[PDB]
Amino acid sequence: SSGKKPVKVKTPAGKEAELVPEKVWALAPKGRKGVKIGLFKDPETGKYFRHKLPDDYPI
DNA sequence: GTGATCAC
DNA sequence: GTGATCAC
Repeated sequence: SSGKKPVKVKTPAGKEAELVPEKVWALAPKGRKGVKIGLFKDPETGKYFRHKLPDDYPI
């Protein structure tokens, strides 16, 4: 899914930013919770990075 | 190790 | 084909 709501992330370049993830999904093995993951673009570098989403962020 | 995703 | 993303 593409996300709508912004997320507080630490960028690879070291900054606090609020970014809307371009894709989001659940990353979990069988029997365990895992995490939710967002695909983000650092607007300072144009570089792509992944980052944990809050547990209640909608997929 | 396991899970999904995709820019590189 | 894989790095890198986390929590268990």
